[PDB]
Amino acid sequence: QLRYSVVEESEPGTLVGNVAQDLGLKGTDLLSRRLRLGSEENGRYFSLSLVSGALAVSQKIDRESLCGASTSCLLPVQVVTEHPLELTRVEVEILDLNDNSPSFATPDREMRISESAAPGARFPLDSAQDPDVGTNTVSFYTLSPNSHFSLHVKTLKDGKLFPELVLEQQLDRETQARHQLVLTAVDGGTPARSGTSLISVIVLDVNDNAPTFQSSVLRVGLPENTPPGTLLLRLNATDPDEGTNGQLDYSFGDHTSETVKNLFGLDPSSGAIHVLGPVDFEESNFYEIHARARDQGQPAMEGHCVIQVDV
Ligand SMILES: *[C@@H]1O[C@H](CO[C@@H]2O[C@@H](C)[C@@H](O)[C@@H](O)[C@@H]2O)[C@@H](O)[C@H](O)[C@H]1NC(C)=O
Ligand SMILES: *[C@H]1O[C@H](CO)[C@@H](O)[C@H](O)[C@@H]1O
Ligand SMILES: *[C@H]1O[C@H](CO)[C@@H](O)[C@H](O)[C@@H]1O
Ligand SMILES: [Ca+2]
Ligand SMILES: [Ca+2]
Ligand SMILES: [Ca+2]
Ligand SMILES: [Ca+2]
Ligand SMILES: [Ca+2]
Ligand SMILES: [Ca+2]
Repeated sequence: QLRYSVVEESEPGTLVGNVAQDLGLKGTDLLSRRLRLGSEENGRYFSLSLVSGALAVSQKIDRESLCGASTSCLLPVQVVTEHPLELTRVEVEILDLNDNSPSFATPDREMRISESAAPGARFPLDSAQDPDVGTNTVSFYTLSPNSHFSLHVKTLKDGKLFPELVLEQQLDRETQARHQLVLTAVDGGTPARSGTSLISVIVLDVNDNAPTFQSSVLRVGLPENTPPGTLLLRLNATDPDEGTNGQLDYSFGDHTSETVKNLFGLDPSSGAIHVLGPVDFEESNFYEIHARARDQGQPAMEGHCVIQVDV
């Protein structure tokens, strides 16, 4: 019947269409036939003038509030003229404006990812929203430049987008236990509007390290008259892992000779090796002690140090 177009968020007084002209009403016709909007509801957003006969915007119109996520916003108004009483249907289309920015449910997102996460692992992300319609809604996502993750966007169901993290390289807590990424959602307007979500990846610890002694092989010498209680050497094994995965226990090799165990005694905690028995040149000119640094993680890791004792 009567179709006009008006831009969303237009200021009150904005022209929409000439009702009087498109109906054949000129001058006194507007009064004699009583030009009029249908009900009080029709005049909420519009006003029909008795002077110009033009349909204008009464109150600022928000397209998102009226039609929401509808494809086309068609606002029906009722124009009444008397003698003869004839009613005219007028459909005013509310053109969408790109005045809404992509929104996330939460400004920040935390992810607890294990250090043993294999490449190809997919981690879902919160989807953004843009109440605008057409190209003005969410178009694509971007992920801040990193060295471990990749961004993949899957469009499911009705064409809405669901972003997810794709692990490219294996994480390592020993290098950095945290990664901060910025998920940015962008719409397809000109100019484009965006919104962000701060993703902080927490790398959980995994026992992926074995204890390592300061030296692979140590050679020391003690006099023939070394008294009982004398410290030979204090072992030093390091483990970069967190918590119990980093704590270690010292011990001899499982097949260490009984002679060595009767002569020497190590403190499993401090790693201090003491000579406790007698030694001469005749018994043996040398002893080869096998040290071991057992981890406390599951599974347990271990390092090894061979100590050569000359006398
Ligand atoms: C124990 O060793 C710490 C680390 O030493 C380094 O790492 C080991 C695995 C070897 O490769 C060694 O050659 C390196 O220098 C030292 O930082 C630390 O001071 C040592 N002592 C104690 C009491 O921790
Ligand atoms: C999100 O991205 C848009 C362009 O895509 C920027 O204009 C905005 O400032 C924000 O960085
Ligand atoms: C997304 O990220 C931007 C920049 O990282 C922040 O400024 C914003 O508040 C949101 O957290
Ligand atoms: Ca709006
Ligand atoms: Ca809009
Ligand atoms: Ca938008
Ligand atoms: Ca690692
Ligand atoms: Ca680790
Ligand atoms: Ca370890």
